[PDB]
Amino acid sequence: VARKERGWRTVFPSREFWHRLRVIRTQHHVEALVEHQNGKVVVSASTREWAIKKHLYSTRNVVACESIGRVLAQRCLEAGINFMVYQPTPWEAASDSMKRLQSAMTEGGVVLREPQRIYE
Amino acid sequence: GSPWRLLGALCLQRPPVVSKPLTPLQEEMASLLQQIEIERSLYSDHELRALDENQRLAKKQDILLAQDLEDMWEQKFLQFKLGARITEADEKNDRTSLNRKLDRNLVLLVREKFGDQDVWILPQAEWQPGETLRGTAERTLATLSENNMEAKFLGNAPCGHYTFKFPQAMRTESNLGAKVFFFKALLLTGDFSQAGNKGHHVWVTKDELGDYLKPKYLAQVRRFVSDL
Amino acid sequence: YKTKPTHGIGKYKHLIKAEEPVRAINLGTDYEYGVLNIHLTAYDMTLAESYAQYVHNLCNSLSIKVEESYAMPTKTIEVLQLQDQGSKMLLDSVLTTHERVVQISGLSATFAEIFLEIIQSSLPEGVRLSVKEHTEEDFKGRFKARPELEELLAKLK
Amino acid sequence: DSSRASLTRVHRQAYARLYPVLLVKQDGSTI
Amino acid sequence: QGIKKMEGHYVHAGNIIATQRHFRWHPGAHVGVGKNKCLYALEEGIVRY
Amino acid sequence: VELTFEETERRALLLKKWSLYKQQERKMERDTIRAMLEAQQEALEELQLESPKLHAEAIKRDPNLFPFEKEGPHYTPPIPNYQPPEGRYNDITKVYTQVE
Amino acid sequence: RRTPPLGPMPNSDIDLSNLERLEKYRSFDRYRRRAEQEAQAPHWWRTYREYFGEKTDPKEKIDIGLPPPKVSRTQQLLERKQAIQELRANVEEERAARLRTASVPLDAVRAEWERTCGPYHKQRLAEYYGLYRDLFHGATFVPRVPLHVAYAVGEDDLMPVYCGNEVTPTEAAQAPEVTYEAEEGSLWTLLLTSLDGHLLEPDAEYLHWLLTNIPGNRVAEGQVTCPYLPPFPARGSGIHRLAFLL
RNA sequence: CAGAGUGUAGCUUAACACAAAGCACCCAACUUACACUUAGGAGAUUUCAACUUAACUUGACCGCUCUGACCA
Ligand SMILES: [K+]
Repeated sequence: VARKERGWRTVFPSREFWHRLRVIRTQHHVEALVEHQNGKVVVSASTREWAIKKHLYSTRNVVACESIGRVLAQRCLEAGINFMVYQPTPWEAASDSMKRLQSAMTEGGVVLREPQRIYE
Repeated sequence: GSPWRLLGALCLQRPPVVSKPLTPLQEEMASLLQQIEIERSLYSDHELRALDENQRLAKKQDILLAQDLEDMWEQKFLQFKLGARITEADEKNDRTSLNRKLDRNLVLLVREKFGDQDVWILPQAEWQPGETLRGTAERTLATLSENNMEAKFLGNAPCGHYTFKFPQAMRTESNLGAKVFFFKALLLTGDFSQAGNKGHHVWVTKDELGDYLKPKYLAQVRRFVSDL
Repeated sequence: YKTKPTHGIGKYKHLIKAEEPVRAINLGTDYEYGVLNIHLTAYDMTLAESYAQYVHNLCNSLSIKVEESYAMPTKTIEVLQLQDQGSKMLLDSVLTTHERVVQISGLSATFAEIFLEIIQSSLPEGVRLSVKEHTEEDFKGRFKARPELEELLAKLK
Repeated sequence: DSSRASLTRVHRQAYARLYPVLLVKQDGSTI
Repeated sequence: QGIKKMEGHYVHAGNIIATQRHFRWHPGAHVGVGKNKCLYALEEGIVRY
Repeated sequence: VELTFEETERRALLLKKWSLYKQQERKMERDTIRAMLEAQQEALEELQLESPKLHAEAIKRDPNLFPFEKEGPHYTPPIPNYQPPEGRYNDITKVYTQVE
Repeated sequence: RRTPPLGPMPNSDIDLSNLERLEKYRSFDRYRRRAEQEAQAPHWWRTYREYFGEKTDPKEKIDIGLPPPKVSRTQQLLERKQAIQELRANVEEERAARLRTASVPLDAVRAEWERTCGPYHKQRLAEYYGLYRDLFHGATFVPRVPLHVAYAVGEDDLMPVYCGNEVTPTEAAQAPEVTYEAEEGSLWTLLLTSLDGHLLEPDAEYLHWLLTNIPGNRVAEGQVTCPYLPPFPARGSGIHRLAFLL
């Protein structure tokens, strides 16, 4: 019943959400974030932290992206986060590294679409 | 005038005559590229000619076959003897001939005598009023002994400078030292005559360039002399 | 709003090249050559296409504007050999000459000494290099010959 | 070095196989 | 055409904020845009630019 | 033909050593250019201090430079005494002409 | 009429003279990355952050927690580099990562995470849930000591209490099992509060459990200052949040 | 030759610690080519000590740079 920040139809990305999955992949590392529409970050998973880096051959490959989703899904359930939107670009969504990060998040129990707001 | 003499030096180069040998890694990769080029190519007219004959021969008016014709080609190849990439000057190690070390680039060195002492340097000529600094380098070739060579000069700017001082013996307020500016050129065609060869000059790769030059003179020549 | 201090914050067209609808040839200053055509002719079509692709990427690394990268018409050449103990020329082989061009503008006088020595060093075997200044003649050499215009021109004479 | 851009393959989707040969010139040289 | 609700004005859901033929003003938070680039309020509150 | 697991394993591992080998070729070429340019610019400075009249001529372009022609190396050098066979060169390049 | 800007304008640094010799963006992701940087910067003009952004105080929130551990960065970094070399030397890890069949053990990732950067994540999460604001009026602390709570549901199952996971009052009818690493001779104090459960006063909270002067890890030995009382969130009142403080 | 100056892989006033980051760069595929994108690759604190955190501060040890000695 909480209002979503509707609007922003002429720009990218949208704001009509409560929680958002944002993926940041650099030349060396991969980072996934769950943040609120107000900007605050709830939970995160990066390849910079020893916990995940000590088990990966390459922090920048597809496997790393698939493993960041398995670690993030486990952390989102603990935090209580079960729904969130994902706003990728056409080339990011078609990539095999983002296709495996979504599948890993769903297999963890996270749904990549938020339920519709109740107005009445 | 100034207390620094102006000298127009020359860096004449003989670029490679032959291709450089492939390294162990380049060999492994070149065999793969030719293997990948085959697996992704259509049958050539010479492959379709051989396949058809195989069927016609198996079933049972082409006089010459495909495999038969290949043998003719190979025979002529084995009869032709290729030029030697390694010459007699590489075995004799005659550093005065252009023909040696065809794969690598060569630099010219002439020995001059200063203060009753022999020193290896690049050809150089003192500047004269009414002349560009490069024009002084173009003149050096003419001063060379019995030389028939056409050099192609690259631009007008110098590719290097070296400054030295007389060791307190010839030092004067009028003359303190010298300042040489080098200009690169390419040896299109030509070579020296057979009159005087050994004591005059040598053609040396950048690796073996130190043996002749001095430590300080060498460091300034190894900056614009590439070995790519 | 025009009276407000934040007026003009949305201006963007002064950051974009003026594109308001063949090409006048740039002629070099005393200090910089205007335009140049780098021709790479080779009997093999892969070596010209690869050396051209190397020069195009090298010029970018060196911050040199590559105006245009194109190809020139192929020239097929029949090679006849004198038959063994005879007088008739028999077809021996067919050689194709392949040419690629890389058009650059904005080369400094001092730097050309360097850029030239780099490309000629990395020049493959069987590939020829020719760097010429651009002229309308070259540009008109890439178009089909109009013979109708040549007959009409003769009639006027 | 001559080998900087020499190692290549035909970059075409459809093309007939080509074989490597030596093109002896009028002065004895080869490529 | 033009602004119907200026800075600081109170609006109700559905109220048209601005009309325009070209995008002079863009829709922000809780502001919708129709076919004809008409900006309307999606929530009750204060208008801000 | 299908490629054996050992083959693709060898090819893939060969393209990983080839990406690092070409990274060193470009490093040497990048450094060589820097050395050349740093020596040229530094020599021009020393030339300005000595005589600014000569520095104004060196920085000028050389119209005699272009056209600049250069042939690539060979695989084997020329033979001193080699006589080629007799023949003829005949162009068969299709001429394209624009009508209309 | 014109008024001069109150500060530097956005694109003033750009030089328009050599506009043809400037590096462009050439990509939408490279412009988007710069556009996000300048959107999170302070500006003299009106911004969305001014009217909607969560107002904060300039007085940095004080820290009331334990001191951080002291670690040798040089000796730490040396050991980590060595382990990566061993992992990368094995050709079976390279082959699995190239065929896309490798995977990380989720159980080992969480044990090292709880040691290194879990406390800072739990802090970031508590700030999002508004615990420091309500409990300590803005003062923060890093939970250096991992607190493992779990409710016994039946005889074989356990409902772990993490940081915001849903738990029912039926599973939380009996006191949970509490474990935490502590040295001998130390004294602790546990606490359970309902931040939103209160029925009469908004600001106040309900005390559900209070154990004082606990020796080490043995929670039973600790004095029972307030017995355990299960959560009782009223119907139609929403979702409440109960916190265990150590 | 001493004299001073200087110190993270190419750049950086990246580095509170939770951690050696970000960009630039290299190969392949797409592209006439470039570019974009995808999928991959290589990487650094000059070295020892200093009560420890020390890439950071104090010392030398190391190379680099600059000014003369040296110099055809
Ligand atoms: K309440």
